[PDB]
Order: sequence, then C-alpha cells, then structure tokens
Amino acid sequence: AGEIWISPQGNDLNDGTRPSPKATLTSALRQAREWRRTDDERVRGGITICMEGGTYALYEPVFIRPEDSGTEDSPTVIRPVADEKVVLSGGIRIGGWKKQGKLWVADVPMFNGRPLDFRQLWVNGKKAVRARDVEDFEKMNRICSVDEKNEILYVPAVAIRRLVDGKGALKAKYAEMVLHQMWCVANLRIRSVELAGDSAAIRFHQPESRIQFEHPWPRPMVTTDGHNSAFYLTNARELLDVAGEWYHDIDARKVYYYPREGEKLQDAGTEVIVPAIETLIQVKGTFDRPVSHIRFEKITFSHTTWMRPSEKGHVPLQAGMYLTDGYRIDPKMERDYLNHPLDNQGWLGRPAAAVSVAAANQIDFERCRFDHLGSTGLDYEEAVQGGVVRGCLFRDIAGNGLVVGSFSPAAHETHLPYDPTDLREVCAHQQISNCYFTEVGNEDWGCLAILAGYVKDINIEHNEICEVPYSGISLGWGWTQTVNCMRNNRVHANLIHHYAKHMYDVAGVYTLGSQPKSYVTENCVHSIYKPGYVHDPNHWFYLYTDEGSSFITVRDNWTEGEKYLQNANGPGNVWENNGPQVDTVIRERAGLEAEYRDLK
Ligand SMILES: [Ca+2]
Repeated sequence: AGEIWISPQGNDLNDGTRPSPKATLTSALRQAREWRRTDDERVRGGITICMEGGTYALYEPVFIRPEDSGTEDSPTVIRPVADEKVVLSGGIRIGGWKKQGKLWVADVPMFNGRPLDFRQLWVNGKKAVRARDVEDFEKMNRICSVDEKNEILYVPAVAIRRLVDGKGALKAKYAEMVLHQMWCVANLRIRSVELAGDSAAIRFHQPESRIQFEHPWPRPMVTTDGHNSAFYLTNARELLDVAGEWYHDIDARKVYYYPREGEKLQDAGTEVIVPAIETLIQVKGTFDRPVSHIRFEKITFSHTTWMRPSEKGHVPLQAGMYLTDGYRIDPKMERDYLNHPLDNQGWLGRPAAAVSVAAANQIDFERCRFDHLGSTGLDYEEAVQGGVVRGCLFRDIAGNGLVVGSFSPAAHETHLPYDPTDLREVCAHQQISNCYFTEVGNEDWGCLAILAGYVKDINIEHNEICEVPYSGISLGWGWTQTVNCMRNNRVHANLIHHYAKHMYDVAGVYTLGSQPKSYVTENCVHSIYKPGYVHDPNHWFYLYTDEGSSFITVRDNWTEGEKYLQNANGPGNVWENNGPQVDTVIRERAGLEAEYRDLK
C-alpha cells in the first residue's frame, strides 16, 4: 500500500510523504482520489492515510464520496502511525478565563463567522455539567398536572422559584425543562411561568409545545400513588452553584464555570473543549454510485454537537427519534394482517451523528473510539451493504451509541410497515462485534447502546453494554406484525448489565415488528438499575418482544431471573431455555472476546 501522511504540523501544499505531511484529512483524501483517478501505481496494494499522533480539529465534515471508493485488493485505510493516539475533533478550545468569585468566566469565540452555542462542555477530558436544579436525579421534583387544551404544565411553585423575579415572571430567558415521561425524556424550553399559589403554570416555546401536549405516547404521568413525572431544570445562570457546573449566556457570549478539584483554568495543562459541529465523517454515495472499501482503524472521534433541542425542543416517540407531528386518532385505525388497532399517528426525524454512512458497502471501523459526543456516535443510515464495526469503544455519548437502518422515512407514518420496492434502500449484512458501550444516552435517557431499526441480515454479537439509561439493544421498528423488509436478524452472545439507569419499559434486548428468521441467542443480561422516579416499578424486563414481533427465536439467554414480556406479538416466536439455569459456558462467553478485552 502507498502512504499519504498527515500531521498536526503538516501543510496541505505538501506532497504527503512522511518528511513532508499534509495538514488535513480532506487534502489527503483528495490526493488518494487523484491517485485512483490517474491509476497511479501506489494504489496497487491499497492506500493508507497515516496520521501522526495528535488532535485534528474540523470545521466541517470530511466528505468521503464514490470517487474515494477502494476495492477489496485496494482499500483506503485511515489510521494512526504506530500506536499513537489520533483524535478527530469537532470542537474548539475556550481560553481567556477570568475569576469572578467562586466562578470563572470566558468569552466564547466566534465559530465559522458566527456566535457559537453548545450543550456540552469538557474539561481535561471530563464532561462538565450543564447547570441544573438538582445534582442527584433521585431528588427531582414531580409535576402536578397537565392542561393539554391550554398547553400548560403545572408543577410545584417551589421547584421554579429560582427562575422567576420578584413579580413571579420568568427571569431565566433560555431555561429548559427536561421531563421524564414513561420511556422517553422530552426537552421543553420554557417560555413563561405564572405563579398559581402552591403550583406554577409552565408554558413552553414552539415548535415543541404543540407536539408535547398533543402526542399521546409517551405522555406525562399524573397519578394518585406517587408516580408523577419527574423533571429537572437546566440552562440558567441561577442554577449554577456546585463544582463542575457551567452556563453559557448566549446574549452576552460568555460562559461561566465552577471549576473542580485540580482544574486550573489559567494554566495551559487545563483544556476546556466545547463542541462546534455535528458530524466529523460523512461517508455518502448514491444508490447507483455507492462508496466502498473504506476502513477507519484506531481513530478517536470526539466533540460533536447537536443543537436541535436548543432550537426546536425535543419530543421523541422512542429511541431518541424526535416527533415532527404526532397525535391521537379516534376512531382507532383498524389494520390488516391481525394487527392491533392503532390509536395514534406519528412522523419522526433522525438525530445527528459523529460518523454517518449512507449508500455504501464494505465500510469498516476497527478499534475506533467514539468518545465525548453530543448526539449519535456511529450511524449506518441507509443503503449500506455489509461493514464490520469491531473492537470499537463508545463512551460519553449524549444519545444513541450505534444506530443502523430506517426508523421510517420522514414522510412515512412510523407504524406503517416499511418495505421499499427499491430494496437497495434497506441496510443489510452489518456486523457489529466486540464493541464496548458505556455511559451512552447520558443526556437523552430514551437512547440505546445499539439501536437497529428496520434492518436485515444484521449480526450483533459479543458486544458488552453497561451504564445506560434504558434498553441495551433494540432491534426492529414499526409496531406491526405485517411482514416487511426485515429478516435474518441476529443478536447473539452480548453482555448487558447496569441498564435502565433512568427509564423503565425496558429490557436488555428489546424487539419490535415482524422479523422472519431472526435470533436472540446466548446473551447474558443482569443487574438492572432501580431508579426511584420511574413510571411503574415493575415494568422492567431482561428480554422483551414488543408489538409486532414475529418469527424470532429467543433461546439460551442467561438472565438473572425469569422476567420477560411478549406484548402484542405476531406469530412464530420461539421462547426456549432463558434464565439463570442456562449453561455457565454460555453465561461466561457472552460479551467481549479475549482479543478485544483491552477495551476495558
Ligand atoms: Ca445546580
């Protein structure tokens, strides 16, 4: 393989030899593209883009396109030299910190010619806390009631007193409520507060308010037995009061931080990073002209943003997929093929990802690290054939770790079966193995470690998942027993524990929709969390086949106890030998294999 070198001290006018390296991946890919176009002999055995140890900051995604395609004998591989660490960062450094009491304050610089805002902030590789009302979520306040007709949320007056002035009017201009509702959270930006004696009338901004109040599922819990929806409050100067909290004042363009033990903001050995762009690598072809035979190896991807919740709120249906329109229907819709009557209509959007792959084949990630991210880690979006995601770490991710396939096209109501005529559209034959997921969904608690929607021939095996807010692995979509594109899906020998940290209606492995000849086998699930603010404390499981699930063999899974749910399933699922009696050999070989345990 011929080599093209990049360095943090390189220059894009250089020829890309090791003594004279490029400065950017964009320039280095362009040179590789030119070698392939002109049949340069250095292409013969592949092209390896070798990157010197360091951080490479991006102001726009790297666009890997059909003309970048390798072949099986001549792949393009992008990797560090030796065992040096390479970070592709979508963030920028904040300096010029001045002391102002217990807090420090800094001007937020311009990014790509405009004011920058952000929802995450990292200090020496350690995520800081966007300022909120309570530290311990077990201490969240609960709501009092919902007025749907008027779009009002009533909560205890004591909960919001720090956000109002002497006259009971909202004083925290951009304050946000994060509302726990059944199996999702919603991000709802506060427009106004009106004190109503012991209660406070909370109104929210558009566009989220309309969608929040009219969508039926999930919806806020208002109960007589102490299970009302919890919420917390964030994004307000008035809530910044403990070490590690920050608030960014967008009107002043200043950011305030309460430093933690050993953080020395005026020293150069202390790095404050904020995220600036959504997507670092965009692998994108067309269905006729796919991108192919690209491998990323040992690359760290970091510091991506996603500002949609700050701009439009965030009212997801499930798995972090936000509703663009969602309402109750009466009478219910009657459906074909023995489907249960449907009481709602929903259309969805897809969160941004650090790395996206669409219209491609044989796009591999080997021992990459997805670390410090504001939305999704890795997203195999559409029309991808194959690809091996193996040995990767996913950690400190606000949303889903790894996303594959369709959650219904934007215009396609999300309970109607998805089965496109153009079969090229459907993600098929992905292999996701020996990856470790921890501390994902750490903002959007409705998110998963591995979220595969409408896919076919997927193989999810020997992964380990822990410390996640909700389910571990979710496979399928559509809430329908109508036979569709899905078939041949496998979830095998994964290890899932310390899940459902925040959300119930949950399992270690969860399925939706009809999936001919699919398999959930030899997994190991244990040690579920028991949070105090969940909607119903018994509504948790180790393994859970949800509406439509059909033709799935659920067999030989070691689980801590027998606690399973089959809700509104279709036919032909086989449940056999699941539980604590499963052979020890199966129990113990679940998760990372010996070769990849250095991920921990
Ligand atoms: Ca606080």
